[PDB]
Amino acid sequence: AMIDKSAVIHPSSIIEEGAVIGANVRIGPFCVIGSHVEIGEGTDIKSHVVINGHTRIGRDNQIYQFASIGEVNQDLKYRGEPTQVIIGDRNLIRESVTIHRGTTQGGNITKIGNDNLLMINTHVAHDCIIGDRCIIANNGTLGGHVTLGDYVIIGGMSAVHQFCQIGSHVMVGGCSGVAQDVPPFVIAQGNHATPYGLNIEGLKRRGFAKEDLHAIRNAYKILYRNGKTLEEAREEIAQLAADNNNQYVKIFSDFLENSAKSNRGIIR
Amino acid sequence: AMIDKSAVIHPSSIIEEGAVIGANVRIGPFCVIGSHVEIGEGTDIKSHVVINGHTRIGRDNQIYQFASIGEVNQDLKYRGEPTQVIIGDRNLIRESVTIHRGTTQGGNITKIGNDNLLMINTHVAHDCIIGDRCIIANNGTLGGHVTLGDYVIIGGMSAVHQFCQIGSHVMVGGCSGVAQDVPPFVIAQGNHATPYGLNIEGLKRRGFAKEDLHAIRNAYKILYRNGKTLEEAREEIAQLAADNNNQYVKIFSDFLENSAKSNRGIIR
Amino acid sequence: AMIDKSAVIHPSSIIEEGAVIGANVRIGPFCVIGSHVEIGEGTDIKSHVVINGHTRIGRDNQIYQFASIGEVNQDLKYRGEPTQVIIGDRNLIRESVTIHRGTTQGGNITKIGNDNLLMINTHVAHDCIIGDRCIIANNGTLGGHVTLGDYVIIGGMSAVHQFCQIGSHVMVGGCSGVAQDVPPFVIAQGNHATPYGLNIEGLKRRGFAKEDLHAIRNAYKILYRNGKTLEEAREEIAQLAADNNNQYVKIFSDFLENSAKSNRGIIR
Ligand SMILES: O=[P-]([O-])[O-]
Repeated sequence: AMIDKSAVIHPSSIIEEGAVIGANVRIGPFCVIGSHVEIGEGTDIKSHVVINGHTRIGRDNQIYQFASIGEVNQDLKYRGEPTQVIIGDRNLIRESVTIHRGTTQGGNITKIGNDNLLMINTHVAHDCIIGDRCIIANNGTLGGHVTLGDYVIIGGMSAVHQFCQIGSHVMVGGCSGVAQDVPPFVIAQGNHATPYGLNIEGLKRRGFAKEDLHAIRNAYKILYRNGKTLEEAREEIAQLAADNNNQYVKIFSDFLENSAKSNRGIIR
Repeated sequence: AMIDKSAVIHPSSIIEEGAVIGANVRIGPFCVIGSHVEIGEGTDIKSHVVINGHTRIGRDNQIYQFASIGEVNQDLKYRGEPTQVIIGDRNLIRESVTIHRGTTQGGNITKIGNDNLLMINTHVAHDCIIGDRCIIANNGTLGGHVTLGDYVIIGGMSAVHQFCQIGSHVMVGGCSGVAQDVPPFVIAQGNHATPYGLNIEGLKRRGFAKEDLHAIRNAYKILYRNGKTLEEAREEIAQLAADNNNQYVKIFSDFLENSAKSNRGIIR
Repeated sequence: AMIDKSAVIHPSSIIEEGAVIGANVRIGPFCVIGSHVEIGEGTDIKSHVVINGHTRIGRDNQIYQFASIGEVNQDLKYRGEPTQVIIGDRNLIRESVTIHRGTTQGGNITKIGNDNLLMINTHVAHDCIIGDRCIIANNGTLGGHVTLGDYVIIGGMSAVHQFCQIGSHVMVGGCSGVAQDVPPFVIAQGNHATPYGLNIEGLKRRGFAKEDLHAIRNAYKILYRNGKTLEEAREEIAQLAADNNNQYVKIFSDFLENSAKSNRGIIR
């Protein structure tokens, strides 16, 4: 009925009545799909996969064996509310990845964008927000309410503490504990993680203009290397966004203005 | 015969003859339950769960997908003896948790008390002892013969080496390696882990009176921050428990006396 | 039919036409075995195991539940070529281990020898080579193209960066990140991992004579404890193996010469 006739579902799998399976979807054996799951066109699901909850999965995703998507979260305040997982298009979700449903107190939604790679045993906790083209290496873990920007790389066996915000194009080294906000374009390394410079080797593969590197490093220099306080290093970078009007300096500025709304602070 | 009438087992799951299944038990699809397994009343077991060995599971437990309970341990000295896993009541056992059976050389039993939370990918090795109301965050690992007191918190991606004793109300930070014994009420962080004062945030969360806090803190000053040796600190703390009859100073000295029977020592 | 008649396969498992299964093989329920898999005599495969790709498994292996062997690797330059996994005899492959197929760019093969122990959640990436009698503790991770000699120990929650070479009889401590090559017989620990003398307990457990220990201790001092550059020590170490003809100094020397053909260097 609600299963598209072009979908290929292995007979051994259990598809709960009410699940929406799009065109050209493939589902392997020994899967369990909940009655509120929606799976977009072209998505490929291997064997031994569990998908439940109010979960929306987009187009052309690949979900490998022993993955768990949309499951009850690990927050002790969750009370069975119809919270959601929302996954975009063309994501790679490897073996034993866990993506838990959100909480009402945290915004109701755990959200993942497009073109992401979640390696083996990646955990995405309740109410996380992952942008586009991110990579979380093996055993990576995001705490509750964690926000990732675009083109973020989380190294292997690294954890981001709850509520922390990771700016776009950040690289977190392997075996690193992130306990504060990480401004965009910077390398985070250590336990707890500290700024290790800019992600220059990564920004160059993205195709950044040479004099856009200098504008970004100026904001990094003002924030970390000029010996100024948070508010004073924030006034200067915000002034550069209006005088020189560099799109990356404004992004680097927008992050610090949003991090000022909370008592987390930034890594230093 | 041994399966209660009110239990609901999914027809795809495999239950060997001899498995004792209590009332109001729910077993999801694609499970394997061994012939020497006992499931207490009200326990909920999701899909894709493996439970074998001589395993006793109490009441109102929740065991999520891809968990393994009672399986052959990773000790090379084990030779197939009918050793046991014992799990208490109201435990939350999340995805991909492994709980292995004991060894005859270690005491024959891997034991877990009540009201514990074992997060995703938690490992409990052979002959471990876990008390009540403990929390092991994602990827936490207990080596063989490890003992956890009550209300212990092990941070994410942390490891307790074999035979080590973790006192009650201890908080182990994330990505920390515990190599020696941790006295009760203490925060331990690092690899190898070192003490960082009292777990004041946990104690005030559990309704500790202000007099009990200053009593425990004084016992901490005697142990670490007074220059007195381990033998001298044990003498004074034992004299405090006998004179003042404080229930938590007693727990503090008792741990030190039991740790004195071994050569590991305490963290410092 | 290439399934041997003495093999015992649970009817719920999916054995695709083309899989070759030797005599006395046992396969538990809910397994998926691909059409290009070969399984050798006496090998025990528990439940919920996925084995696919062009994968040859030797004799008397023990593969536990939720393991994945031969799956598409995480290298984003891979393009579905028929690459291989080769696993030797008498290996212990614990729960949720992942072993990925090779890449055409890196030698086409992921290879594992005999008598190895891969503990829970071990990851063996594409094109890795593991020798004999190695132990990888819980949550250990080998990046792409990593080589392990014989009798190697990787501590729990430790990661070996891609292309790095680990010499024989090395013990990598728990929660360590190996970013360069590790000469044989060396204890490596830290993040990044640095050398801390010889694996004396490992060598003595394997019956190393004291004359062998003194020669290895002597080769260690030349490389690390005499201020000699890499070119100097490598030439002097190669002179010791030619003169004294100590079989372990030669292994020590051969590793340094093979590592010199690359630019990763050695830990220090
Ligand atoms: O990096 P992991 O040992 O905390």
